[PDB]
Formats: sequence, C-alpha cells, structure tokens
Amino acid sequence: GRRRKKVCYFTANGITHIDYKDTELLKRFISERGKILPRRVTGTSAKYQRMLTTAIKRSRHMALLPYVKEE
Amino acid sequence: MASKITEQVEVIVKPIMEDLNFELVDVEYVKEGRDHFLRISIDKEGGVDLNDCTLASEKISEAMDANDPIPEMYYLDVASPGAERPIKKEQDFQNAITKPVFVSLYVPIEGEKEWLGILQEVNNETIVVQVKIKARTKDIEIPRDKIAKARHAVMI
Amino acid sequence: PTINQLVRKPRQSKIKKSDSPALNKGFNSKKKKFTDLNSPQKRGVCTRVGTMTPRKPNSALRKYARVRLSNNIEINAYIPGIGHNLQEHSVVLVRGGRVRDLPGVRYHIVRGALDTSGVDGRRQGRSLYGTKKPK
Amino acid sequence: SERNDRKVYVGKVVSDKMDKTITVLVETYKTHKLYGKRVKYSKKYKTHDENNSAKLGDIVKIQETRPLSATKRFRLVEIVEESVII
Amino acid sequence: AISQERKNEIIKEYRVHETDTGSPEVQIAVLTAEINAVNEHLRTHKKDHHSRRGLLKMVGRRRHLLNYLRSKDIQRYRELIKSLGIRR
Amino acid sequence: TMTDPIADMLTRVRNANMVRHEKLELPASNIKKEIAEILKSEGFIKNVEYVEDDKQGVLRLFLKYGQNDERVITGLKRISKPGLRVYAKASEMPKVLNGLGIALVSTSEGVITDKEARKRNVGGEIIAYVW
Amino acid sequence: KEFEERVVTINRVAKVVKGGRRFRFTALVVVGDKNGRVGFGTGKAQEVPEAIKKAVEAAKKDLVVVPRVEGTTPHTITGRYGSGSVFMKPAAPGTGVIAGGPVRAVLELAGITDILSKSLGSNTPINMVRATIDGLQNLKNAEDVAKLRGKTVEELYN
RNA sequence: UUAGCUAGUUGGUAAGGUAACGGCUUACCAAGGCAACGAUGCAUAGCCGACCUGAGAGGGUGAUCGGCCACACUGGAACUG
RNA sequence: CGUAAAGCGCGCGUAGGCGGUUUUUUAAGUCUGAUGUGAAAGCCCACGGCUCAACCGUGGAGGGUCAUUGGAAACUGGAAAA
RNA sequence: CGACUUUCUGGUCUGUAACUGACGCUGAUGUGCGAAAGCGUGGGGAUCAAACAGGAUUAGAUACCCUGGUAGUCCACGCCGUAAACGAUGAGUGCUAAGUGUUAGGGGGUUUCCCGCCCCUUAGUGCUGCAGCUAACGCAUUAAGCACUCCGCCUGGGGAGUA
Repeated sequence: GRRRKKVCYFTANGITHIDYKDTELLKRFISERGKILPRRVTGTSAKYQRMLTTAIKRSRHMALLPYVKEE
Repeated sequence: MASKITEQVEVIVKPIMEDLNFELVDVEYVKEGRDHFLRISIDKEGGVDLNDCTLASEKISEAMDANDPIPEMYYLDVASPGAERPIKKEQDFQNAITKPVFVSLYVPIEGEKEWLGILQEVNNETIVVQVKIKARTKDIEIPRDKIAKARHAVMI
Repeated sequence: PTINQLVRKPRQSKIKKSDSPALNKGFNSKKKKFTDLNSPQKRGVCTRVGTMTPRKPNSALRKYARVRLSNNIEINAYIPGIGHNLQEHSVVLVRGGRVRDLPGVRYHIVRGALDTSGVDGRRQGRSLYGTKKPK
Repeated sequence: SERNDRKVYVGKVVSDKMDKTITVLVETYKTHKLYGKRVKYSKKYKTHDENNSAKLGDIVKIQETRPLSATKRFRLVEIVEESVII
Repeated sequence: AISQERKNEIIKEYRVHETDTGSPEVQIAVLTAEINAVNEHLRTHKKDHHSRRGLLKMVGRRRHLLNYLRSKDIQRYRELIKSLGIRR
Repeated sequence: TMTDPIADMLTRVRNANMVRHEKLELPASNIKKEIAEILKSEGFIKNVEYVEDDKQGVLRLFLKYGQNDERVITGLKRISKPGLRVYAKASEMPKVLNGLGIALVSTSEGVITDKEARKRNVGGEIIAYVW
Repeated sequence: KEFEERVVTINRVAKVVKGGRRFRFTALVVVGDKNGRVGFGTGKAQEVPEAIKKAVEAAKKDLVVVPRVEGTTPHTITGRYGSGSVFMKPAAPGTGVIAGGPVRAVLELAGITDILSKSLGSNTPINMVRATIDGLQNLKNAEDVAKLRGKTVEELYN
C-alpha cells in the first residue's frame, strides 16, 4: 500500500515544519477533539508525521494546543 | 471412604468364612489413577495354596459382583499371605520361634540396625537365633529394648 | 551441529535401561556385592502367593505371588498357566515377561520343572512348559 | 649420543620460575576418530636453561638428554627466538 | 561528544598518510577520546544499559584494532599505548 | 562473511540452473578463473570470461544449457568447505558418477580435474563435486 | 508398452459420513513393461476388481524410459520424496537386485538384474515408491551427456 | 550433581642412594608446581593384540591364545641371589 | 528446532572456529613416492592337509593416525609483499 | 521500549570509497542486561489487590455474589534473572522467478519541488506467488530454496523441571 493519507499539500512547505508557527496548518494536521487523526488519515511520512505529531503534542503541553478539546 | 471400605469389610467378611471359611485380617486399597487395589489379606490356614487363593478369589469376586455400594468398579487384590509378619508384640516373636526373623535394634553394626537370624528357641527379650550374617553362625541375644523395628522373615 | 562443537562433544546415543531388573546371583552370596549377572534363571522361592482380580468383560482371574531368587530381591509376580501343585514358600523359577494383566510387575514364573508343575495333557508343552514330550 | 637426535622440540619458553630450569611448550594437534577437525594442543616441557637465560616468548628448540628433575627431561639445544614485547 | 572537530584534531598526527582512513592509530585515538566522553556520560548516567553495551562494543573493537596494530606493526602499537596510554 | 568461494560459486550456479539462464558473472579468484576454463573445457558452460576490477576481477560465465535450456550436468556441490580441509591422495581420488560425474582437485602444483587426477596420479585437496 | 500391473495393497478408507461409514477399498497399481518402462497409478474402489481396473487404467497412462546398461542403470543415485527417500546403486552380476519389498517390486517392473538399494525414511509404501519413481525418472546415460556436453564418450564416461 | 590441586611439593644447592635419573631422600635457600584444552575427586576397570553384529561406517566385546601389567590370609619389612 | 522434542530472554566478549583479492618462498601441512617399521596367529586371497566339511597349516594380501627422505607449492598454515 | 521536555550518551541508515590493508567470523568458559510477582531493607500507598472479615449462600461460608480493606503493587537497592521473554524461526555470509508495498535513502530521466512519475538498487519490515522444500501448514529475496564458520537444545509419552 500503504494506508497513509494525502500529500503534496506541502507545495508551500516542507520538508520539516513548523513546529508551531501556523496554528492553522495544525488545524488540518489532525482532528480537533484532542484525539489524533492517525497517520492513516494524515499522510506525511512517519519521520515527518512523527515530528509533526510531537510538535502538536508539545503544543498541547505548551498550552498552544488543548491536550483534549471539549466540543 | 475409610468408613465405606470398613462397611465392605463387614459385608464381605461373611462370604470369606462361609465360602473358604477364611477370615480377612484387613482390606486395604491403593490407587494409581484407576480402579483402586483393595488388598484383602485372607487368612484361615497359614500355608494357603494358590488354589486356595483362586477359589477364594472366585468366591469374594462373585460376592461383590452383585455387591458394590462404591459406585465404580475396582481391582480386588485377594491376598493369602504367609507367616511373614512384623514383630511388634512378644507373642509375634513367640510364634515365629520356628522361622527366621530380622530386627532393627538401637545398637546396629556397620551403620544400619537390620539383621536376620533363624530362631532356635524363645527366650523373652534375649535371642538364641542361629543368626546368619556374612555367613557367620552364632546365637546372639538381641535386646528387644534396642529393637526399633522387628519383623518375621522369609524362610527361603 | 558445527564441526568444532561436534569435536568437543561425543554425540551421545540414547542408550536404554533393561526394563527387566535381572540382577542374577553375581556377588550376592559373597560380600553381598551387587553384580549385574544376566543369568536366564536363578533358583529361588515365592514366599507368598496371591490373586488379584481382572476387570470385566474378560474376568480371566490371574494369580500373583511374591518371590525371592538367589539374590533374594522382593517382587510381586503373577503366575500364568493352568494347573499347579505349589503353595506358600515353594521354590519357583521366574522368567522375564510383561503381560497385559497388571502393572508393577515385569516378570513371570515358568511351569513344569519346579514346584509350579505344568500340565502334560496338551501338545504345546512338547518342547516347553517344563514338561517332557507327551508320550 | 649426538647421532641420536634425542628429542628436539621447537617451541616457546613460557616460564623460568625454577633454578636453571625453564618450560618449553611445544605445540601439536591430534586427529579426531569420527571427524577430522582439531585444535592445537601441546605438552609443556620442564627444560634446563643452563643459566635461566631464556625469556617468555622465546621460540626455542631443545634436546632430550636426561631426567633432570620432576618431568625435567629435555636439555636446551639452542635458543632460537628469545623475544620481548615485539 | 565528539564530532569531526576533535576527531580531525587528534588525527592530525598519527596518519601514515594524511589522507588515510585505515591505519587505526588516528582512528583509535578518536575511539579513545570518544570512550572517555561516553564514560563521563556514564558517570553522569549512573544506571542504564546503552552506555554499558556501547562501551563494551566500542572498547572491544578498539582493542582489536590495537591487536592489529600489534600484529600489523610492532612499534606503532607501543608508541601509541605509551602516548595514548590505552590498551597497553 | 563470504567464508568459502566454492560454496557461493556453486550455490549461485545451482540458482542459475533453476532460473535457466546462461549469462552470469561473479567476482572471481585466479582459481575461479582456472576452474571456469575447466568448465568451458567440460562444455556445460558455453563461455567463460575474466577481467580485473576491485577486488578480484569479475569472472563472466555463459552457460551451455541443454537443447531446451536443461542442465547438461545434473548435480553440483562443494567438498572443501570451511573447517573441512579435505584432501585426497592418488588412490583416494573419488569418481562421482564415474567419468560422467567430475571433480577438479587442487594438487601440489595446481587444480586438476578428476580425469587429470587419476591420470597424473598426484592427489590433493578435493574441491567440489559436480555431476 | 505391454502393460503389466503391480498393485501394492488394498487399504479400506472408511470415509464415515453423517450416518453410514463408507469405506472405500483403495489400491495403487504400478503398470510397467519390466524392460525399460513403468508407471504408477491410484484407485479408490469398493473391491479388488474395480480397484485394479481403475488403478491400472491410471498407471498405464504415465510411463517412463528406465535407461539401463546390463539391464541396469549406468549410474547410481538416490530417490527422495517427502522424507520417503530411498537409495539406489548398481551391483555386480549374479548378486541380484536387493531392496525393500514394494520398491523391489517397482524395480523388477523396471526389470533390473543386480542393484544395491534399500528403503529409507518413510515406510509408507506410497511415499517411498514415489521417491522411487522420481529417482527412476531422474536417470540419464553416457551418450545423453556426450551429446549434451560437446565432449563425447570414452573420455568423460562411466 | 568431580574445580581447584598443591609442599619433597617446584627448582637448584651439598650428602647419600640405586643401572642410571632426579626430592629419589635428606639439610640448605627459594617459592613454587599443576588448574576448565577438566588437574583434582569419585565410580569403575586388568591392557592391548584380538573378537561379535554391522554392506561398511560403526557399535559393542575383551572366553582360551600372544604378549604387557597387578596380585598371591593381611599389613610391615628385609636375607638371599 | 514453521508447528510432533529442541533457539538463552536477550547480550558483551576471552580462548577458540574458520578464514577476502593478488605476488613470491616454505613444505609445515597438503599431496607424493623411497626407507625402516607395523609380533605371530586370526585377519582377506590363494593354496596344502585332513573323505569333505570343521580344521590347522602355507604363502600372499591386508595391516601405522609411526619415524625418515624424494619431489610439490594448488590449497590451508605459516614467511614476506601489497 | 510510547504524556511532554531535557541529560549525554548508545544505536539507525542513504550516499561515501575517503584507503591502512583482513584489520573478519560466531562465540565454550566467563559474562552484563534484563515481564510480572515475590521479597530484604528504608519510604510511599493513588488506585488495585490477594489473603481477609463483615457477609450472601449455607451447620460452615472467607467458597462469589457483596463492603471495606487488605501483603504488595507503588518509591531505593539488592534479592530477584524468571515467563507465552514465543516466531520454540541463533548470527553473519552471499545466491536465486515474479507480482507487489512499506520504512527511511539516493539517483536518473520524467516535470513547476517527479513531491508529483517511473525505475535502479541502499537497508530492513509486508501480502500473492517461480522454483524449491515441509506429513501437512506455508514460506518463498525478509525463504522454512540454495549453500557456508560459529551456539544451544532435542533421545516416546509421561514419570518429574520434579527428586
């Protein structure tokens, strides 16, 4: 396969980003519930997927992101 | 259980002495994952012929053929033992004056206490056996107070 | 295995143990020295005789006896065969044999030559059963 | 008795912790009965250095001359490769 | 840590030819410095298992490189073990 | 570790046997070159070639399969393998499938075939069985 | 060729079903010429005649060549199939072909004079005679490679 | 499920002592000397040539017979030659 | 050792196991003979006797992983050279 | 081995060929590391939690269904070193149809970043499947196909991992 999601959205980004400088790209990285849109339905390679995920999870720990978001 | 096997003891002690007119000195059962092994020592006369075991076994088996309150079927061990007997009482030694006995006495020789001799006469605690050890003949008075274990032995 | 570890090893077989503990006289009657005598026969007495019962359907009542041979080592042994004239403490010859009757025993008496006399009415005992040619 | 080669053994001096005596370890290897692969095995030889002039690592040949002490059998014939840290 | 800075620093000298990449003299110097650093780390990281395994393999490989320098060469080895003071 | 050249040579030869193609090349040795020449002599390798490059030059073999891409030979295996340095003297020379089956043997001068072996009667380290 | 049947045995395979226990008399026949040809066959039946019919029919279809010299294989090989392997080798005349019973029947249905052989691995007749037929199908001859190799007989030759 | 053995022992020194040899044993000084490649300890054992089965490989065995070794109620000796 | 019996739990590594490409020497091996030397018998072969067999005998064969030397340098092992 | 982060290090690979010149190899012994429980000690105890008891149940009731609580779990080190630590697939080597992904690489052309494509391999991890082989099961370039140095086991069942 395999079961990742769309790429080439980095037409104005890449290869490594951001970590936090655009809350709006992170709005599209994963879900808004605090839960994580998986790498299955996010897409970028496990290197970049993992780095973006740890960025967003830090933002959670950084209060830039809610750990869990309510409704 | 033990009460059950005792009940079988009384019910089947009737046959034994209306059949071969033997007496069971006991019935005991050992088991190893199957029909247990009820060793019934049948007595009557001491020198029980094998036939006197075959016929007696026939009698007892037929007796219990229709009699088995114990739900499962089991091995009947019909035993017609010989004179060989553990000598705990003095009379046990007195009867055995004819046959050899071996005893384990508080004063051993060479580490272990067990020694066999052939009785010549009965002398209370004292022993006048023709005890034969290492092909040695002698009448050695083995004190019963020393004797920690004593059994009448085979005649060979 | 690798050649070197093959060298530093014997590649031991799975050598068995004789399931017949036939330790015949050897040094029993001097020094009581244990000795692996393989004799096909020792003389000796069955001090006691008995009869365990088989289960159904074949109620083929088999009879046992505990015996001492020249080494005088205790064993409860079954008697095969039809007919006998021996009793408690009769001298008997026991051959090695394990049959389907009862565990805890791997030997068997022989008929014809000793206190457990065979029967000369059949013809199978023509060369065996201890009994002579039925003449 | 020089015609008789006695017992010469090129080998290394492993020790000298004896008065005027050394020990030569001369290496061999024996066949396998079933198999045919082996490894080097030897016999140390208590040998008389006439003045304990030998040194560890001294590749050396020797000469069976006399039972000189307990297992002290082989005289030295010639120090071949007395060596130090190389 | 180290990086190529101190690596090249301590390879400036023992290179049989300054372009070499075998001849472990300079390389074992690098290994020496690096095992020293990781041992400082180990004194910092009292309990783990990565430092233990890493030191095992690194010092063993450097040991074998020395053994080579004792088999390939006879004087370079000693001169290192007296200058570097390792695997004497 | 590529412990033995004979082993990899022969396993890849058997691999090509399975895959039924002829043109294959491999890093040689001088002995690999000489035995490949022996192969072309035997014929079942239609062509062999040697060049030089790092580190030993690539020996280039071009097999002679059967009329329908079948193994003209049948079987093939090493004999002298790591640990097993196995030698054969004049009479110790074996005859796999007699003449049909063959085997080069390294000898006090060089590597010679089974025919040469029992011919010039110099034994040596038997190399590999092919039949 | 002239078909000569050779069954090994007749096993009954009780394919017990819902209710009844249908046992089929199963027999495998090997059909050969004993002079350079043989072929095995399989048949599940309910009786000896039906089984021999079907298995001989199957066996006479697939055959082999059995290349021999002195009525004997010019070489020596071993047969292997599913751990039912067997070993083969020629023999000096007057010594006879020696092998386990069923595979011995196989090789006499190949018609050989003197052979060194012995069954190995599995004792199941089907598996071992199958290793046997594999091996026999893997026979060759000196002329075959004298053609196949550019070199000819009498220089690299049995 | 046998890992330490180890002190005349290790080596030499001088004596003696034997056919010789040396702790071989004395006195000296010195600390050795062996120890996983299995010393040591235990069981056990006569040894081999030879033999039995095995296609062979092998395995096993070790009757007389060839020789070699050990022993001659037990231990400790020594005369003899 | 994919599952019927078998991969420590997984390591680091001492010895050791085997050893890349090419160039020489070595002959250690290795191979390749010669030597001495394998009690005898049995041992296999042939053969003689015993009717024959059994059998001994006769010679041969066989019988070392023994030592030595002739070559050899493919190979492994060294030695050297990369 | 997954909350985040850092510590000061250990390892990963693409390409690399940089060049001493085999420096390599698995690895007896040895030997570190190491689920859980348990436990020594010294704390914590937030749960959870044996035992437990109240207590259904039933003379009996811990049996379980309760209620709470419970050694310890949890923090410091040892003891612990054991397990389903299992793929019961030792390691490395290199060979060998395919289709066909991955996880990081790289390159070429392809095109605006070909990122977009394709293809070549790098090094692994797939699924189907040549051949091969397995009693079968299936693997099958990551072989269970082919071979190689180096480790351990296995020897019916079980007796008994127990003595």
